[PDB]
Amino acid sequence: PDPMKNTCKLLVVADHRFYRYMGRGEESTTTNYLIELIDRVDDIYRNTAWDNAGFKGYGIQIEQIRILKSPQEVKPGEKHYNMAKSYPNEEKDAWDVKMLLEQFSFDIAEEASKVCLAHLFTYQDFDMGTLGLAYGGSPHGGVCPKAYYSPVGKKNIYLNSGLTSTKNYGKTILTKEADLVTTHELGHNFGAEHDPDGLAECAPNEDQGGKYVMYPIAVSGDHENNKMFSQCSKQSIYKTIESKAQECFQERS
Ligand SMILES: CC(C)C[C@H](CC(=O)NO)C(=O)N[C@H](C(=O)N[C@@H](C)C(=O)NCCN)C(C)(C)C
Ligand SMILES: [Zn+2]
Repeated sequence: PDPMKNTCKLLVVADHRFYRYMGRGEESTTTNYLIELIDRVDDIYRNTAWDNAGFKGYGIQIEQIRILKSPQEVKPGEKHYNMAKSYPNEEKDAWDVKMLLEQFSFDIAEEASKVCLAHLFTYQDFDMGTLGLAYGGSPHGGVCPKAYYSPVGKKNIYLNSGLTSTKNYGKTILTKEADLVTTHELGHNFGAEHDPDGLAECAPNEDQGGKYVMYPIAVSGDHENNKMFSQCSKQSIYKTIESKAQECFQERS
């Protein structure tokens, strides 16, 4: 490992929904929540030996927190990830998750080009229990801005993005649950795909420590494996880190 290039610096964005419901309309409350969540997530990453030996000490740190206090004013037919209304169906509490991640990536493009990753934190009840989404580890994108020309957007967007919602089934999720959502989404950004049932080593039974963080079904941080990366995730992420740390990782602050 290169200690000068072992940290993925993040642009963290709190939308108006997050500011109102998680921040309780306060900047200090909003930032403290995020600083603490990223730091606990960083502990999981930093302590992971990607090759099961000495390839450890890789993590994440916040470079900047953008705090959107109020909804983004939009012109008719114009959409923005921070607008007041949900898209495509305004009658719903939440956006369609895939459309939201695409919109966030479009709006944050200039800022995303300058950071290892951009992450959106929101407060909306995505349909059917979805908690987040991210580019990378899909069956392109993830760590280090990779341009994608959007035919719809008519401009380059960067695929170094992800999002976390702390609202699910009409309530705020536990902090131990939110930590796991962000760890999983950043896991995709770091190159990991979902752990498959077909590989017992990567998807253990409840009496064998339970599921790892990359399992497609949400885990409550009460089982032994829930806050850890599987050997499947480690193999995928090890390859990403090897290829990507020299490109955009920085020295730990
Ligand atoms: C932190 C979790 C692992 C992220 C995944 C989505 C995902 O893979 N994002 O990258 C999820 O939201 N999963 C939901 C999940 O497991 N949500 C739980 C909290 C839930 O609501 N379960 C109820 C089952 N009807 C699904 C979409 C599978 C329902
Ligand atoms: Zn996933």
